[PDB]
Amino acid sequence: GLTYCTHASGFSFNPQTADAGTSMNVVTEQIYNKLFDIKNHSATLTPMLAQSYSISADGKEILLNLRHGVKFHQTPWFTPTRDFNAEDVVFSINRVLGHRFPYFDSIKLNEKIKSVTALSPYQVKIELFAPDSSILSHLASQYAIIFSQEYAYQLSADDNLAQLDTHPVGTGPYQVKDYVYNQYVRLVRNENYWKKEAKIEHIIVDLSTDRSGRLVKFFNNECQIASYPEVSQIGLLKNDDKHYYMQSTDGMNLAYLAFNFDKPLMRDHEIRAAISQSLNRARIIHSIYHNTATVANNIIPEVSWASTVNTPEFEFDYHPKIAKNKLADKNLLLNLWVINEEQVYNPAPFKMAEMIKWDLAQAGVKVKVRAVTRPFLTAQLRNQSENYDLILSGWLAGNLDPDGFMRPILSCGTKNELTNLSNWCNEEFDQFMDRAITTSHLSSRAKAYNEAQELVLRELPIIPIANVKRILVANSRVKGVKMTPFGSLDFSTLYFI
RNA sequence: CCCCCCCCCGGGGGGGG
RNA sequence: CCCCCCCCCGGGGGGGG
Ligand SMILES: [Ca+2]
Repeated sequence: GLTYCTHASGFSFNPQTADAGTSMNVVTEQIYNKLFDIKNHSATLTPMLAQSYSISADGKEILLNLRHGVKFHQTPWFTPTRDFNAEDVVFSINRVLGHRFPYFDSIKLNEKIKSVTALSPYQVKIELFAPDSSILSHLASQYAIIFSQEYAYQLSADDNLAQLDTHPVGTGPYQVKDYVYNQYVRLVRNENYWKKEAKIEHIIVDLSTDRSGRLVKFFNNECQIASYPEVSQIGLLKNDDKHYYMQSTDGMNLAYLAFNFDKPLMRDHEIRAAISQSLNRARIIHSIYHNTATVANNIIPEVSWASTVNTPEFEFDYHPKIAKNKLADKNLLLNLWVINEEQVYNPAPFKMAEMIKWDLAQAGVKVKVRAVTRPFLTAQLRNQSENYDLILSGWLAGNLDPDGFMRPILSCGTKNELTNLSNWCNEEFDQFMDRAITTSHLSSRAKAYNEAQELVLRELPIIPIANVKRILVANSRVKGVKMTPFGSLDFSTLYFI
């Protein structure tokens, strides 16, 4: 057995309905498979539930050839009577097309895909409205998990369709044995997996502790891997210890401040720029993240294939004297909302808020900080009653296609209320993004994404603060631990020496 | 039941990073 | 880590008894 300690914050057996950009979803990446995985900087598609695919010459039709012989989990709540096939893919993709899903609604997946049909039991046809170079990447994201149509059918007969997300059935290398809300998930190896079996038979995912206590549990041998350690407690760790080791990874893990474009005073570009210039972001990174983050003058991370070498100068970096000149006379009062949760991209949200409140005080701007819960925030956004000026947030992604993160955060939409906290709509921005998916040439796409990014850093609908590393500590008895920019920890490769 | 062919997985070996 | 080639095994599919 191995115990893996992580945060309970926004844990779910279903990321399609969870909040976008908050989690690598370590548990559901073990129990469900996708049609493809992307594992590398180059954006190679690894065949998973699809063995292969073709694209039509006009680029509007994709054929998925599904792997034969794949089994869904035999659990106490479900006995499958057929193998995975096209019906499962059609059910799964059709559900999110709507033929509330925050990620898919934020990318507007139903304005990309026209239909999804089974040509045969082992071949699916996707047709698009127009050529779209992003589609296969979205189907390789953590959100695009394939469910069991047979299970969903059985449950619909007796009304219990909610149980799809409470008692999971997947094709992945682990299955759910049992769990206790906010305490633990017990995983057991799938003995009928379609690829190399997981080496460790039993895995407990411990959710029951805050950052402080996770290293306590680790050194008291209550868990053998521990995610997202406290940052002051990394100072207590060494690299050359025989008994444990650390790993850390870059990726798409961004803390940022969004301006509410619904507030008339936030529309003034002079105000946003001066507010950006009031912030001592270097002080913030040093003081909150220590060494686990760098100041972010870019939306697109350097590990992304879309990243343009030459990180320029940010025109609105710390300059407290210019900020004070522009702001002091306006007698500004800003409401700053902070989400009261553990966040992969911000270890001390309130402490960061207070530092922002301080920096803006020096520029003569009064800030009232307001702690808020995810449920409260979610309700207000769904209800369009949100009345913040600033909100402190972030984005986490294992998918480094900018269509999968820049679009949810900043694109026009009516059904992107959970992800676009700026309430920002810019036609010029949206044209860059739409151009970026009309070609399959990486450099061509990158150019379009860099033009979009450059526009964002001029307009300042958000202020980027920090690119945050993901860290874990592992017990030296454990091998096969690979932390990567490109997804969650794969439990199936863990083993004991 | 058997025999071709295709495909996928796993394992072993050899060659090249 | 990976990628070819070979062998063995397992599974699926197609064709022929
Ligand atoms: Ca809104």
